[PDB]
Amino acid sequence: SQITIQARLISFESNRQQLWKLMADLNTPLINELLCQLGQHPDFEKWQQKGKLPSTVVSQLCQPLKTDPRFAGQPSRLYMSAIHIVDYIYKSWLAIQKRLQQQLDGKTRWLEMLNSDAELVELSGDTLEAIRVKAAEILAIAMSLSKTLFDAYQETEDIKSRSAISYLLKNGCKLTDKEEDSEKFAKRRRQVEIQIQRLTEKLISRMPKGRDLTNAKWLETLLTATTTVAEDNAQAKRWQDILLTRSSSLPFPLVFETNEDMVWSKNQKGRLCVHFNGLSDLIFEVYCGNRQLHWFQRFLEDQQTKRKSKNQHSSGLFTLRNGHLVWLEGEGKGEPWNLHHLTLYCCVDNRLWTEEGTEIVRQEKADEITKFITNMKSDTQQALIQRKQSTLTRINNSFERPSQPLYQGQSHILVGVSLGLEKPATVAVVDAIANKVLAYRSIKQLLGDNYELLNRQRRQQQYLSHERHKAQKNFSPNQFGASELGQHIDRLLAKAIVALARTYKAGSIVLPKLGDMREVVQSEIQAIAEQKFPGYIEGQQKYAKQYRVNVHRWSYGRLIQSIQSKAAQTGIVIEEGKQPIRGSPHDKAKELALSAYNLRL
Amino acid sequence: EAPDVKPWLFLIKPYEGESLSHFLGRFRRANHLSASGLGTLAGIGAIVARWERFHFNPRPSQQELEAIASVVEVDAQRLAQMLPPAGVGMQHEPIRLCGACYAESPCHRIEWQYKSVWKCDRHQLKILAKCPNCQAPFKMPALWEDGCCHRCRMPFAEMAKLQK
Amino acid sequence: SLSTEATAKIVSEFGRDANDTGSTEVQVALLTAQINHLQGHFAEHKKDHHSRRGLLRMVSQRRKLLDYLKRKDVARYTQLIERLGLR
RNA sequence: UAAUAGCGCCGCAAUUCAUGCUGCUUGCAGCCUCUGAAUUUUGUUAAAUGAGGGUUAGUUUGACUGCAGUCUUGCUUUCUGACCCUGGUAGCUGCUCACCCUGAUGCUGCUGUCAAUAGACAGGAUAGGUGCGCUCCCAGCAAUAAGGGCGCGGAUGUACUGCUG
Repeated sequence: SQITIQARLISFESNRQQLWKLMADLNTPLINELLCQLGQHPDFEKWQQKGKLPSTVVSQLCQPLKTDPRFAGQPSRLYMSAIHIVDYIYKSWLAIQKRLQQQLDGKTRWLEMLNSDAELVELSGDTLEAIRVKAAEILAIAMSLSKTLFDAYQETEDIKSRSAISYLLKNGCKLTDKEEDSEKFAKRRRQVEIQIQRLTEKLISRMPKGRDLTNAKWLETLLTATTTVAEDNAQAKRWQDILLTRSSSLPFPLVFETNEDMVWSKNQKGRLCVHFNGLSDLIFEVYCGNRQLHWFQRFLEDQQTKRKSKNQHSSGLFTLRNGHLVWLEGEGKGEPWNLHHLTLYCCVDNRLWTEEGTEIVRQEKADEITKFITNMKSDTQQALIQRKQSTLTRINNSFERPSQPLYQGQSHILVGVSLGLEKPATVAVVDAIANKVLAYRSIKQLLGDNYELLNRQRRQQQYLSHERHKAQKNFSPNQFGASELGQHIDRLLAKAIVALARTYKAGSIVLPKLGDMREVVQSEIQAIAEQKFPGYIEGQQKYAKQYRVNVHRWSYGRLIQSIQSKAAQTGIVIEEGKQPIRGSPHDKAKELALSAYNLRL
Repeated sequence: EAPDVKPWLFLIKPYEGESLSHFLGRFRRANHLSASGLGTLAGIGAIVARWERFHFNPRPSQQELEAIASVVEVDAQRLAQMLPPAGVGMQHEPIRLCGACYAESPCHRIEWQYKSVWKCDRHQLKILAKCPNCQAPFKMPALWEDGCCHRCRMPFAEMAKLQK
Repeated sequence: SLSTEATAKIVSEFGRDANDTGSTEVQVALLTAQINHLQGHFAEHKKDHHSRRGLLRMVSQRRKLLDYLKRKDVARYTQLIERLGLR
């Protein structure tokens, strides 16, 4: 449901320079607190096993750095901004590593289990029919089927008769009469081996790196490498890998996770202003287009409404949720605080705009806070509970807000969206009780006046990829791409799909479980290419470059998110299902929506 | 049909220290094979055309040496003795020659490519890296068909007289 | 790259005889002269990513010539390092 | 002079139905006047796409209250228009070249005038090849993909853009 809106902040030099000095000084403990966990911390491998960072460890590394002679000059809210960012960096990175470990194990089981029909006969000492009969018994026992079959293979080895469970699993949890081609099986088993290899090469990932603005390592390495002689090829390359590294020009943003830690006001000139907790001397002026101003007026109205009411209304329902203050990169020459541009990005929960939507968040938080209190049931724990009980009483006192009746769709009408390489979207609207398609759309309809933009995107990707190649050979800085055009097209389709869902009173939009299509294609094309260029690895990589590149450029996750966002701002439910391997783009969309309807029970 | 004969090739016996590039080169002259033909016959594909150049960037694996062993009738453990021992760094750019010993055994010895070798100990002579008369660099050891310089046609055995 | 006069000046001072156009001591002295002038420009114009390619080549060539001379003759190597102010 | 072919786009001609057009049988009959999918074809002052590099806190897409009245901000991006340029000297620095053959995701390609030297002057995004483009093709160059040939000095213990500038 959340959105991010933005404004540039304007203020005389002295204020934009003082804030830069604090952020160039804050950017440094953002690096020292990563090193205190990157190498220093002894427990680190226990966290990699669990997949989660302990909720207090970054604060317990930061608390003694608050008096460090290098870091002591900063407000209490700038240290909380440091702790926030470093908590989120590792809390992300450990959760990336854990899912890769789980996938590597979850396929290492399968590479042991995947056997040819002849190997099942040898391993059982029995006929492939005896295996078909035992596979039929195993389905009869089972009737989460796939999970149950993996459990029944883990447990219950049963004199190697679990070989018949592997016969079900390779056949997609079904009986098969046909006996398979050993060349097709060799390609299949090779795809699994390639996926195991690539997962290990990925799982061996780099630790998080901080934004070192100082150039000190680079300058020290330059004067070392030019005046001294390396003792090894490894040392001479270690200096090369440092000297090639581009250094960062921007400090990490400030994060203000409490909405009240931004204070709003109106300037004499009638313009809006803002100030931050701990920087309450530095008034900043808001500059934003009238297409976004209504939120910045709402910020000040939410604040005035609470202050006019003796704090009896809660910022648990303030339209602003959190702010990220960032320096966007400028152009040309000048001091960093005169060259770059302070920009304030406000997280906003869009459903807090209206009274009917605010009531949803009131019920959502009142249920979550009630449960939290009953789960707690300490010293400072007594004050945490008083804060939660006080939020739970105050949240019932309403802000005066715009009214708009909630959208309601028909529980039987669904929009199916089918994504692919040639057709980025294609739509079928199904009445699932009639089994009747109400409408279909192809791309030429689904963004209408804008259909020239798909042809533009394909021209621009091809044109600009060649210009980047020509530019790199000359060391030109000019490096451009179609990324913002692809982002616009994915947003045009997201608006049109939801406008169509509203038009037909659909209860939900259905999006495919595409999953990791990029890695799957990369292993399929490699298992095949190894059969056509054996030993010539450069020829294996050249085999289907344009197909592999087009799959790595395929924006399916960004279109899926663009539709999710616009659907949830409108109130339409999102649902999911398996996308058919065969059929036209329309048939894919039709069967996808009907499948998601069948999954209701 | 065949007169009751087991399938065969012109097998060759390896010399006391020749390089895998040189041995494969002899094998594909004893039998008339191309480098990609020998790789195809072994079932390892284009791999052989690296090994003849000493392009061991990914090293010869146990499974690839066993595939060649089934063609050349030398076991994988005797094929491994024609490659550098574990951690002995070789260089494949300058092909190098003793020439004094090439009269005692006409072969390219693997040891002349080691980064640690600068003189032949049997003869106490500096190793060559180009033809002593015309300064031409030697062909890859698989191509040592004539046993002489390819530009000025001076026998490798006569380069014994022109070194150190 | 060096002026004509500057090359002639460097080869005449590191060359062991009037015949040295390019012994290992002359070749390392010309790479050393280049690297010093290039570090004074590349530390100032930090954006000049075409000159970092030139520096990293030119330093790596010097190291190969020094490793060759170290094994060939340690006395020539020791004297060369002194005369070029290297460590 | 040349650019025949291949590949990607753009419509134009058809053919087959529908997500469309007439009926009531709310699912059939009927056709292509539209709006759209699929295949095939085509390059006819047909039609439609059409990347030489740059320029505005630009305009419209906005909020609230019963389609009328108030308030309005200059953020981040995609197009369509329009206009401008096709650059100037003052240092620093990378790469490339003895000389040849093959010729690469190599460079170059507009109009007019003077020279017919390789370059100036004046116009200009129509700018080599086709309806429009390419790593394709044609023409010239090719040392600055790569491989091979190979001359004379230094060095020659594996280093040698290290020399011929």
